[PDB]
Amino acid sequence: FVARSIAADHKDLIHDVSFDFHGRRMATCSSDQSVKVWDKSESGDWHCTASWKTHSGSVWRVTWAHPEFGQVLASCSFDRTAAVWEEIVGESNDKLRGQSHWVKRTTLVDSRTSVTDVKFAPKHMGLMLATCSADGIVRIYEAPDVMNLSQWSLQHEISCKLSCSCISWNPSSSRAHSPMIAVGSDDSSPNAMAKVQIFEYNENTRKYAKAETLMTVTDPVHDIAFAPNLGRSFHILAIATKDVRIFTLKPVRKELTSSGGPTKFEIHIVAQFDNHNSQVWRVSWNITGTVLASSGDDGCVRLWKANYMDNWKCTGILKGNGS
Amino acid sequence: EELDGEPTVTLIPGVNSKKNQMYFDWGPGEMLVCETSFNKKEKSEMVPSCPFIYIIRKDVDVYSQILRKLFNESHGIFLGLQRIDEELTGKSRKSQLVRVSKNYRSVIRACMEEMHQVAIAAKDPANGRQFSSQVSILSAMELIWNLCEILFIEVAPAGPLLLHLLDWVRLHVCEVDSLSADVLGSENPSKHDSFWNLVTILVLQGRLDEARQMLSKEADASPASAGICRIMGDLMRTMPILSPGNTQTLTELELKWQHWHEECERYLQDSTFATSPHLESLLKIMLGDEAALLEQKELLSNWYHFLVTRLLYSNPTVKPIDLHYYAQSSLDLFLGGESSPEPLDNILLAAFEFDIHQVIKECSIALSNWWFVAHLTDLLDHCKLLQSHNLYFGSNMREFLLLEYASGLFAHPSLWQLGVDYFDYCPELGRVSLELHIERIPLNTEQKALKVLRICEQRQMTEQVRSICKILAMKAVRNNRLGSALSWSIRAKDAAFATLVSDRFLRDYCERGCFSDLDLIDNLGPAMMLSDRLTFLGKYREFHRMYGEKRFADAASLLLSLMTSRIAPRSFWMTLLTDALPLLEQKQVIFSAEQTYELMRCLEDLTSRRPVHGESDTEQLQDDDIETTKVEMLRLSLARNLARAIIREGSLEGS
Amino acid sequence: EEIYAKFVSQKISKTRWRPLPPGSLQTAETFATGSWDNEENYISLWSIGDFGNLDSDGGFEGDHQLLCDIRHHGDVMDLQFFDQERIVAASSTGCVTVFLHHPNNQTLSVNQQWTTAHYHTGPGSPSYSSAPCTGVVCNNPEIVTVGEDGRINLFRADHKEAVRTIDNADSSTLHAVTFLRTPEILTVNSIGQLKIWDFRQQGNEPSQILSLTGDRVPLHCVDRHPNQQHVVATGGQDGMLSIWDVRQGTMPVSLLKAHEAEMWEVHFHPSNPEHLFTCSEDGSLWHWDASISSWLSTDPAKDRIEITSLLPSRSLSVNTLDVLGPCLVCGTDAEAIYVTRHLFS
Amino acid sequence: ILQTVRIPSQRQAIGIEVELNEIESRCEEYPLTRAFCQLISTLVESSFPSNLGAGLRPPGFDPYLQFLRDSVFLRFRTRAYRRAAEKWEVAEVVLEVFYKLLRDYEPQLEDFVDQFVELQGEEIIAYKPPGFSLMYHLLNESPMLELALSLLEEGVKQLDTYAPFPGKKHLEKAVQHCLALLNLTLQKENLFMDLLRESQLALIVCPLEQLLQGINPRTKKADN
Repeated sequence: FVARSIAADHKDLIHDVSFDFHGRRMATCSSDQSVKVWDKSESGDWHCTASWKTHSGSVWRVTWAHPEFGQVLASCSFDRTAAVWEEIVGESNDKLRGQSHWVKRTTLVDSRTSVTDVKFAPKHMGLMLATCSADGIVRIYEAPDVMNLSQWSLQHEISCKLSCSCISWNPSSSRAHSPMIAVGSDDSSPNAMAKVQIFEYNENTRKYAKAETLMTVTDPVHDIAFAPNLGRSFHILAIATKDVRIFTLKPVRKELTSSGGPTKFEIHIVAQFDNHNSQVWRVSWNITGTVLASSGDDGCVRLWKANYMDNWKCTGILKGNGS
Repeated sequence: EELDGEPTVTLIPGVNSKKNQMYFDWGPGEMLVCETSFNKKEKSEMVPSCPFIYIIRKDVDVYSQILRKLFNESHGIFLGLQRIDEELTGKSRKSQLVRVSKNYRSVIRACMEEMHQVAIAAKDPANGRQFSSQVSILSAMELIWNLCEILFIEVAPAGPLLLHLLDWVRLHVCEVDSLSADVLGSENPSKHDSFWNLVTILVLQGRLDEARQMLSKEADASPASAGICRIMGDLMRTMPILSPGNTQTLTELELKWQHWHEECERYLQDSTFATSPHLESLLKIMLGDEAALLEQKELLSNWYHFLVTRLLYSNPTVKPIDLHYYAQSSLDLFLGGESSPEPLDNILLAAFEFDIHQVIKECSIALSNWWFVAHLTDLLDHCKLLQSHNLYFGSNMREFLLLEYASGLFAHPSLWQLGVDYFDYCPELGRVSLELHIERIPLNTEQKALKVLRICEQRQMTEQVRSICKILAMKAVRNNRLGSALSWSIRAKDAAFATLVSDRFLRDYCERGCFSDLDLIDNLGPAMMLSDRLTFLGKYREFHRMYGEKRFADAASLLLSLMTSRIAPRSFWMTLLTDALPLLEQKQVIFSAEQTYELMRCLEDLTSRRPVHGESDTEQLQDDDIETTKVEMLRLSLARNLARAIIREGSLEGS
Repeated sequence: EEIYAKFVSQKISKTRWRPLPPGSLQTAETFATGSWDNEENYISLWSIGDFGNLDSDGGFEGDHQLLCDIRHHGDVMDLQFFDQERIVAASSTGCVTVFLHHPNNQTLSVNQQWTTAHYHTGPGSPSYSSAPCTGVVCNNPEIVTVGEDGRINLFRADHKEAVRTIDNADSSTLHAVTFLRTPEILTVNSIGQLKIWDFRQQGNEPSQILSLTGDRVPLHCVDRHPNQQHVVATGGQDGMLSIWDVRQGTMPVSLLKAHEAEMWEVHFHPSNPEHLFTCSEDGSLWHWDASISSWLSTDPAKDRIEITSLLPSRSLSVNTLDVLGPCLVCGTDAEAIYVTRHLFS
Repeated sequence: ILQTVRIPSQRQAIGIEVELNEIESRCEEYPLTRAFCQLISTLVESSFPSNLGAGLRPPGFDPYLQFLRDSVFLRFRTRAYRRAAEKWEVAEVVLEVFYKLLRDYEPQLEDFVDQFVELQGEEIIAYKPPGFSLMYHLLNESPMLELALSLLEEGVKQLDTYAPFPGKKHLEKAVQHCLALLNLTLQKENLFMDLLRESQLALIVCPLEQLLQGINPRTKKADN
């Protein structure tokens, strides 16, 4: 695979990286308390266009909104906060030298503990944002306007009753599955027999009901991702733990006698891969949900795909040489 | 089964995998990677390493500048193939699919020979080797395609199959014609050291009247051998080769070739050639002697030329359903059991076993680009031979390959347009694969975004049309280009966005005394009705389109309708009251008594909401000098119109 | 006769002929192109290959030979010659660049550049945002350009600054521009209007406006008849062709259907202007013959316009054309160019 | 008053070539162009100077013939007319000028020689005789021959009704001058075709005997 490279000049450990929706911009965040934005030229280069302090803690993620909401970023922190940022044309004030044209429009503060992950929602819901934290809660916020990004109503507190490490929204634009969010847990206790939990917005009760819990994931979880839906009658879910896992979640059709309750799933494991010989620290999907990537303590990003028989295998190993 | 080797290992420079963890994310053709190391100086004088970000593009070939010729020409040929009729009878259609195959071969050839001249023109031997490597890949593609064409598309019958396989070797083992030029260009062709090697190689390619003409230069130079060289050359004219214009049976060819063999071996028993061992070897070769043919291995550059030689001199009536055994047995004898076969040998063997699915599998492992396998599998569904069987995810094997290839064209800045057509012929998953890519095309210009919108509007991708139009409306709102912002929110048909752009124009008016556009508000037409606030923007310009341009009772009832609506901003209600002063104090009563009460009802729900709070600051006084003057002129003019209205209205209840 | 297609492994957004020497008897020998939608876009000079010859060793030298190139920044939105050695181009970056050919070297260079000719603004700081420059027209020594910023600029090939700027001549995109007379231009927009501007006037507001009746058809291209300053042709978002006499009200005189899509260029023939040519996002290229000037007849079912598709098939989009004497060239999204030396045989 | 000297910077013409196309072609009545054709119609019979336009342009007549051929005649059928007769009143006064210019011209060998003239320091060929220009435009499949032969068709196609119609007498004259032009070609054709054979000039021309057998684009017979 052909590589270009960039010196990132973060003054401590980088914790995350994320692309814009077009792959024309990227964001990165660090223990130096900064976020940086880097933009891809009409010559094939990349340049650092903003590099500013975001928070008081170590920054644990960075994420973009969909561009029908313009140019908006979110970041989560060890100081127990999350923050929302807008890119503005022409505001940048020499009266306050060395501030960014990426302005903080709000700070969310309601988590009792470090905010471990943050994700914007599937755009068909609205301008919505989820965060999770080590108080064992996921929190969901809504902006009632797309311009007044200072104002965000906290609509849901979702109780995992185990610490939260990561979150994934379900990427179903199809109006035949209700809104869904999956949650992973860093909990090292032997008492909690499952470390992944799944919630469904149920119109009949108007709150995120706990539909399922993965009783085969006994082991701590570091990252979690639903696969983008090529029309499938079933969902696919990747998990990062002591090994890589790929689950299927196929909705059980309700009989016309099971009203008011959430849905339920015919659930399988399609794959479980030890091959990192080490823990797994991210899981992210290609745009069509046909290829998974995952990293570990083996210094390899490993690529995974279905063959024509839906037998999932490793297909590539991207690894450093140290020269 | 599939993927039972090691998973393809990319090495990243500088990155120190030997303990260091990594983070990554996915873009349209590139994946990011970043390393978790930061070197906080244990006292050594060295520069501390910053962390590094890496941009890892998909490996697959689409950025090679010459191969863009191959991608556009094979899109023209692919669209020429997806426009063939299925009722075209199995003689017209088979001839037309053989043309489509030979069209695709012509593009591989016309990209390879361009790249060969570019490899010669390469002013650095590093770059010349990078082009020469891709020339060998295009050669391997046209070698495999020429075989797959003969076996699966033209489907050569017993007899003609050997003619097809001789020129299959000849069109690729071009070494012989170059060596022919060196030998023939010399002052004495029969005394170039390679002359006898070339005479043998022409016989190994079955080029027997060309071999006769080389043997004539020994006969012209050597009056001692010339008589025997002419017996050899005349045996090279009695060989029964099949002629396509000739009405014979295979058994006739067979029985004539059996006489020719019984006559060639006869000249070996009377020892006719034991005065020149080269001519004695040529007789054994022409008799199908598998030992003498293996003594010629340093004149047989590959095992499949050895196979075709062995068929020419040992089985001229070979059939497709015999052929596997000769292919394997020729690979066995050429490799000898101390060498393994290369990936090309595994593909060519599977083609001689006729396993199209093993051929497709090993081509998907030996060739870096889906381009080959996708176009070959598409053409073999046009022949109806395939895993047109459904896969576990609904789509078929032709579709599964086209989806990875179309996603590979969307991974490049230009080729995404071709990638749309390569998604439209994928019936189970093509549309949804397109709908996940199409919103992610970089919209640098409104003109580029029109091409993408047109593609979505043609295909009725209506929430993606809304998305792209709102991305364009938000490009325009962040740049304050209110005419593009309104026109794109009108194409999106989003009433909240149309209200939000109206809630720029109505402030932009108060921030100036005038709008930043007029023609855009006048030419709203039927699209004015996309919200209440856009209807108010259009109708307050329409009130301002009676003030230079028309009359008064039309304007007054419009002004009161604008005011009494939930749509007029209350920071402008003092203005809309001031705008009534030139209509109230007219000699003609223009507002009725009933309408004058609603104007006062609006002045009261403005004034009865001032707070009674005291004392700080001094500079505030000098618009309350003016506000009280506004309010008193309004009380006085509204009371004066009301009195004139009651007298005019109550007299029309009294005659 | 037949038309000589060439793949060039870049989408061609624009093509233009090199202007011939006044009083020469040459055909059009040389053309220039600009590209779009690459990782790297370019501007290139080409000769028409010579189909008249073979020499002893049988080589086909009849290719459209590349003379020289230069790399661009952004997409090449519009392109025009300025004299017999200089070229002007627009950009998606809002830049405008003048280039120079070097016949003694076979190279291109920059001659002058306006890196911030077009740009969007914001609330109170000169941190401007990139606005695509959409069209360029030359009147040597003078040059005019339009863009997404709704700006009109007047530039000069002896001056570094703007000679005049007009910000917000529309609240929408301006697409194309032409000279009616030396100080007097016409522009087209996202609304479906023709706006006329006189640089002699000390206000920034338009000297005259024309439109369609109410419903909005964006107008992507414009040309003005070589022997009639008052006759204008425009192309729509729908594939309509509109002929205007700018002195006779607010509407077109003649309205014709030309394509099943967005029409990207329209041109009158530079010596034969009762002939017209057009290209489009419907994948076709057409010639029109009409020999009052026939373009201004209000009944094309009495007076003739006889109409020919020059391409033998529909390709990916045809973005551009140019026509000089008997020669015609076009450029496409099929990463390809099409050329003829002869249009009248 | 007709602009013979068109300046390379000048984007609009001047004189009657504007007034015909911007004033008369807006009124649908054509008094100025008909009076200009009548002015040239006298000034051919009192003759024109051979040096007409010298030093300002190449000498000779063809810039006036370009206006009458390419701006008047080839556009007389694409204009609209308030006077349904004036479509024929315009045809009479232009075909009269062409008839006179072919009546009084007799071919000579120097018509087939390219005479050069110095013009402001450059060497430029003179405008050939207006009768040579008329012979060359009638001895080819020209738009002028289309308009002549499809005037002879249009003439019979009115007359075979035997009816009265507006401007009839001007159509009968416009047919008379059209016949007399083709007859003057046939009466001078052989001399024009042999002076071309002696001079060896690189032109092509076809006998009018044979062009009259060309496929009429209206009826799609040889019916001229």
